[PDB]
Amino acid sequence: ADAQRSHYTVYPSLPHIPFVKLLSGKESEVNVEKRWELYHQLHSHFHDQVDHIIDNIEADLKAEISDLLYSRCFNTIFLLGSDSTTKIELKDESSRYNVLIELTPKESPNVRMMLRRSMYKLYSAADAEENDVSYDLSLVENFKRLFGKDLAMVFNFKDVDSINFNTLDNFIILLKSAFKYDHVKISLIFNINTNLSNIEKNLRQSTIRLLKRNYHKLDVSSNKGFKYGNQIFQSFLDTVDGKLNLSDRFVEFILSKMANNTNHNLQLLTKMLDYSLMSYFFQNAFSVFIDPVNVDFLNDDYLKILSRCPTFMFFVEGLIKQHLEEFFVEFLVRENPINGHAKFVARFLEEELNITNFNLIELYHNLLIGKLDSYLDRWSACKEYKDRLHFEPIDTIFQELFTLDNRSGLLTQSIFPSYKSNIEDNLLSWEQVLPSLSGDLDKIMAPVLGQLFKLYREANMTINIYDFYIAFRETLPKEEILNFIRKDPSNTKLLELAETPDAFDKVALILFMQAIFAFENMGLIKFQSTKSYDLVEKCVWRGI
Amino acid sequence: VIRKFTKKNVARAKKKYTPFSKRFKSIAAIPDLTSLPEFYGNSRFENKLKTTQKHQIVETIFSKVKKQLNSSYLPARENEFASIYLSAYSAIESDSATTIYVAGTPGVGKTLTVREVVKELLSSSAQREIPDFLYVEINGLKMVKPTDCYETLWNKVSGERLTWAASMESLEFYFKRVPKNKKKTIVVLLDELDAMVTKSQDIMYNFFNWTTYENAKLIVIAVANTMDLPERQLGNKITSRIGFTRIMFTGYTHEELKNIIDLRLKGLNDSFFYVDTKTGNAILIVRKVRLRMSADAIEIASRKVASVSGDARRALKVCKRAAEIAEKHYMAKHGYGYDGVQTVHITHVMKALNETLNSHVITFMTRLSFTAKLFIYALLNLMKKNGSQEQELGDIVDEIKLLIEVNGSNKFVMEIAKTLFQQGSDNISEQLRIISWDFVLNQLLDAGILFKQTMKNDRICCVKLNISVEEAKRAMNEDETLRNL
Amino acid sequence: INCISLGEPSSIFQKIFDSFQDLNGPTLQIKNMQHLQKFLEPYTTFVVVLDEMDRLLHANTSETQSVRTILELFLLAKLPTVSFVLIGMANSGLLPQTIVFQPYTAEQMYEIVIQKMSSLPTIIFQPMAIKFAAKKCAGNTGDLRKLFDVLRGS
DNA sequence: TACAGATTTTATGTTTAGATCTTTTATGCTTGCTTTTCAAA
DNA sequence: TTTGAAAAGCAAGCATAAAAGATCTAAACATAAAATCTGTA
Ligand SMILES: Nc1ncnc2c1ncn2[C@@H]1O[C@H](COP(=O)(O)OP(=O)(O)OP(=O)(O)O)[C@@H](O)[C@H]1O
Ligand SMILES: [Mg+2]
Repeated sequence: ADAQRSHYTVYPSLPHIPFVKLLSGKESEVNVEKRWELYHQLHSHFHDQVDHIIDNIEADLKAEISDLLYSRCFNTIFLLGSDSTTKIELKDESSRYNVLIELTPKESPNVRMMLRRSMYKLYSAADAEENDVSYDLSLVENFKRLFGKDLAMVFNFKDVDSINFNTLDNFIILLKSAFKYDHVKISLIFNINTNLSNIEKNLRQSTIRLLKRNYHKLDVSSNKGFKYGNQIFQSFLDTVDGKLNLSDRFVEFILSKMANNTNHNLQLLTKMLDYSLMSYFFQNAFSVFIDPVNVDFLNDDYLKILSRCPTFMFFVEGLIKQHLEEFFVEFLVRENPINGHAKFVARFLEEELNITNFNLIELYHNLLIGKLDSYLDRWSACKEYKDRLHFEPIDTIFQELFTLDNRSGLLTQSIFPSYKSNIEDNLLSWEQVLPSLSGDLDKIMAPVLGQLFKLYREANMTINIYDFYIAFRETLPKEEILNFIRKDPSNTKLLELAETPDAFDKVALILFMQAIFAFENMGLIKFQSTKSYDLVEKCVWRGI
Repeated sequence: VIRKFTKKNVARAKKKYTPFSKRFKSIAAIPDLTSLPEFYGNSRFENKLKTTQKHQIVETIFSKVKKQLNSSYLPARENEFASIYLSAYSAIESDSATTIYVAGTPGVGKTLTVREVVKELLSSSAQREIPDFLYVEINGLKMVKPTDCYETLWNKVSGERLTWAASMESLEFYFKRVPKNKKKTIVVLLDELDAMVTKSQDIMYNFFNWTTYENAKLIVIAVANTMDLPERQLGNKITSRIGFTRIMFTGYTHEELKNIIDLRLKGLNDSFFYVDTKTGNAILIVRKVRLRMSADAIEIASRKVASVSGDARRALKVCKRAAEIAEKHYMAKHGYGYDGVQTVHITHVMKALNETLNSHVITFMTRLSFTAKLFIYALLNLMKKNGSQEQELGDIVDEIKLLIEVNGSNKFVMEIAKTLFQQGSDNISEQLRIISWDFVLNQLLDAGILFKQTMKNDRICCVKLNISVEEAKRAMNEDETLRNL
Repeated sequence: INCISLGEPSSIFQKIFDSFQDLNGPTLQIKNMQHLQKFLEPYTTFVVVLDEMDRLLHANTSETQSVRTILELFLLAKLPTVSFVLIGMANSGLLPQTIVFQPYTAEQMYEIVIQKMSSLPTIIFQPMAIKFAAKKCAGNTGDLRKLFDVLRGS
């Protein structure tokens, strides 16, 4: 059986678009094709700019590393927030070999392995750039005699917050011994994600005094001045402009979710924006009308669900209190210049005022909610432009079919679910997951996991499993269990076990042991003793 | 191409890899292997240890006794000899395959008896009453690798040199598939059988399973040190194949040991030599000097050796040591050099038996310095006080300091205290350890008197006596200062 | 094939090939049971008798790689459109058919001894002596080898 | 036939990942005596 | 407004779970000389 293997390959026996028909199965297939294509132009237009921004991030970071590296002690560079993925490159400078040696905590079990891997990388690079040797520091001593050139070593310590600090300290003390050779210069790069003082108090003070002779600091992290986030979101604003507008609650959802992630908040922002765009082009049938040439494709269903807008509600209530298709197709030309205004106040903000430590997503949120003035009343340098930069948003009509909003709770179920809360809620309120359609037994008795969880939730530190099984029995009804267990005359073993006077307790024990080891696999319950199996401890509590 | 490491001292032998199953294309293609020029045994180093003798060495009156009592030169083993010889002769004459298990303590004549059996069997084969056979000797303690026996035996059979695995399938093919008429009988002595025991036990199974093959014509004579070896270390298959019959070589009685020593001392005891009084050289038939070694001395040595081990090596060595003590006294008395009655008396035999019994440990502890004795006294005091067999070194330091500072009124302590804590010197401050503390600690560790655990904190590190406590007590109260306090 | 006298358990397929392919033809190198499975397609029933297959487990490793050879041999003797049977002797629904050889009794030992000695013209044994030896060799796990050693020593 | 070169066999060294067992220390239940905060007079 | 009394707290005892590590061993990774194969000349 394939169920008892570890891994197996299946080739299924085969005998084109994942988008479905909307408007209760009345959407035409050409609208499905247009939705697929138009989603792909919006997605490609977003990710082209995302790719250029990402290559700009690596290019500028490589430029500043090369600047900080080349302008009798180590040249030390502390890279804060590194989350190391950079491919550092060095100069092709004559009469001196420049070798980059990268070391990880997996490659660092002791000092001897660090030195051996470093000298093997050094000899491999020096042979590839242009008899066997010992992989120790004497290769650094005789480097000019074997290759005729000076040596510039740059050590890239990847993930210093994972390396053993005694081993790293002793390796740095070992590398200090190469300072008596005139042909050697050494650079050290420490990739830090916690703090400088954290590594400062895990190293001895003599090593700290050694590193203090020539050291520089540089911030690497993606939230450095927000300018790499502010590009990407603006790229989304360069993609969706004139087509859809962002909701304020969706933008503050972006703000809260990016505030919860340290090292990688750019890709989380891209993932949330992509999933919102996927949800829009999968759910709304009006996304064909984003292209302005589909305005002849209106039907009765489109106008029937078009009239159910709060903006159209307020508009027709105002026009009734005062005194459809042509009204709809002419009002699709306005540009909604909030994105252009946001880009204008951004380029005004670092054009001459030299204010660069702002979040454009915060600015766009406060511009959406109408509280922009409270946002730029913080810097105390832009007091003279409270009317130059003032904007009032205009609530347009039927824009709620053309929008990206977070109110259905789909983003917080698909991207950031309350995982364990969902598990315990489906355990406890099971009628919610299971349909309410063994006809006489399914109405009366719960599934065994849900009933066992409801008895589990109302218990103490230690649950005695025999008394807990008795509490599980008293919830079950004996009569319809004995009736339903006799409802299959093909299996005679079940009938003769039902005829036994201890049938009900036995069947309840079958269900109880199966459900207990289901909870033990899921992690809800724990046997504290390896033997005996007479008591259990609860592990998890609902609503934490 | 750059290597991650180098092996610059690899020495590989010229051993082929193709086994004997692929030499010929068929079973019928194999010739009679007894006619092949390389099969069945068909030294260059003996001249390397030759020199030119330009002196004349002196062999004295006891020189012939000491040379003759060596192990290089079969009275008491005649039932074991008859059993091994009759089983092996029946196995040779019927063209059978047979295991003979022989076990015993060291020096009871196992290897000697099996070698005498195979010499009489080869002499019997030379008279054309049993078919000719090849004798192979494999000693498990003379192998570097246990699998080298596979290398050895096949090299004795074919004359080829293969690696051990290919030799193993070569031996399997030879013993099972080749018919009897194309083969020769092989008698293998496996000596030190326990040395050929591995975790897989494949060598044991193979060597005893080839004796269960119909075509093999293999006689394996296995020599063990215990009789319960196949039950203790080997599986039930190998124990079943070895068999129920097992020949035990008991330790020699003192009659048998006396017969062995008298057999080596026939022609020399109660004999006359011509002895030069100018140099000392003696010739078996200038003075006519009679040589005796007394039978009471031999019987005392034989009884002692028979009760302790029953070992012929020890009986011969005790007699040779007694003769060497007598010959040393003889050369001291007559002033002879290394160019009417002389007797190996019973006193030399008692000296030879007592020189391995005299307990130098107490003498060594008696002839130590005062600091080492003070250390041992302090350790014994701590074992008396807190009743523990392991004492921390800081406790020993503190109780040495207490022993100095309490019995100060002893005149020896007033003489020694400045030496112990300042090395007899002003401008040397008072020391936390005594002078030569680490020296006497390492010295007692070198002798095996002490055991020290491996800790880096010198105060909480434990020290235990490896020697018995009573001999340390008698060595300590032999000392006049330490027994006074 | 006696499994203990092989250097490794991984080469036994090769030795099966070395038991079956003629020396005049080409000698392919068999790495695993896939190559032998390819070799046995154009054929004539192939019978192997593996003695001490129990030594086809590996003393190192764990559960998984210890059975690595016997399971691949069992799959090769169970797949369709080959003629490869597998008799395995070891010491004490694709599962192999199990036969348990039993330890002999005294009367079975007596009948084996009389049948083996029936070729001899004169029996040098009194039959009561053979019965006494057989009944002392008929313990909880009594083998015929012990009876042979006892009689030969007699 | 043979031979230069490629591949295999046998043999060993290097480094990492994990198992097992031992010793010493945290921990968790039991039992007896002391405080103390909230359900009734 | 008191009262008291069951819930909470503290410490000694002691069996036991567990952390730390000493010792080792398998498995991946690595190299290498001699033998064997192999595709042509
Ligand atoms: N019966 C004997 N007669 C004469 N000399 C004997 C006799 N038995 C032993 N020896 C002497 O003792 C020596 C050692 O005996 P041998 O090598 O046979 O011992 P062993 O029992 O095989 O011991 P080990 O177990 O140490 O190998 C012999 O070489 C010989 O000098
Ligand atoms: Mg011997």
